[PDB]
Amino acid sequence: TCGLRKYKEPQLHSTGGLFTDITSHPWQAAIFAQNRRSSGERFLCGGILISSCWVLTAAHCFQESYLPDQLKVVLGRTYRVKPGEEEQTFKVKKYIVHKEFDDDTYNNDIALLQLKSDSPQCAQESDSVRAICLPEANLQLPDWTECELSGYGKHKSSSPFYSEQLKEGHVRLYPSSRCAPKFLFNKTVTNNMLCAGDTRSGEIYPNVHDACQGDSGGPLVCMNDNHMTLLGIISWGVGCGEKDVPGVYTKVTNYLGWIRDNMHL
Ligand SMILES: *C[C@@](*)(O)[C@H](CCCNC(N)=[NH2+])NC(=O)CNC(=O)[C@@H](N)CCC(=O)O
Repeated sequence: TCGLRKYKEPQLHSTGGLFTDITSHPWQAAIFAQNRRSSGERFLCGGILISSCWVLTAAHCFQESYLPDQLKVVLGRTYRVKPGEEEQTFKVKKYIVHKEFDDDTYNNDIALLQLKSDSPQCAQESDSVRAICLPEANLQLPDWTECELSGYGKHKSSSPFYSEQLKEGHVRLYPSSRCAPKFLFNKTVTNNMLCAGDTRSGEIYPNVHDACQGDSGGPLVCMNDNHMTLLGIISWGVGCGEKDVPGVYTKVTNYLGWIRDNMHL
């Protein structure tokens, strides 16, 4: 029953963006770290629940080499920092950062998190917690297809604050011809990357829907065969919501092999 969700209508707001209930994105996860000693818990990234005890994310979310006990993963929370009514918190048993992750070019920006629970069933499905469907390796959706993204990250590139509530963004798959350095300010684009951005330009709002800092590891889901299918993991981008500049994402179909292995099967 992956890819299902009781979609509720997002509240639009000031920036022209959207705020939404966790029910519309049950696969979304919030990862926190605790560098030890004491003194707070910092928001690290977002994550995607692919199965009851596994979570996908961006390799670059792990700058400071953390230890499993430090990392905490909460699911089923709408507000980044308030405790959710049906939230579910777990702890990392072990996390895997893609061996060939290039900090310089964000290539292979992908990492797994094995949860830890006293039962072979960690996350318990509910209207607020539910896995996303992994695409088959043959899945290549048509250019310009409409997808979605979610996260609790920043709203504008230059903002010291992360979002206080779950964001919902609407973007479209850019064609390959438009996903090159020439468009991404001469920045490097690889075969493991995929561009997606909001094409609704001009309108009142200066910024278009897009993921920003703090969203990394979050999903880029597109409906396929009546089920939300995971298509990319929020990796990088030059700025945030700049009109006509697509966001770069990790091409999940390139990593089904890597996942299948590092994930116990
Ligand atoms: C780590 C992760 O949360 C962020 C997500 C930003 C997503 N951006 C877009 N447009 N969807 N990932 C990174 O920050 C990876 N590094 C970068 O994106 C740098 N290019 C940041 C430079 C800048 O802020 O302009």
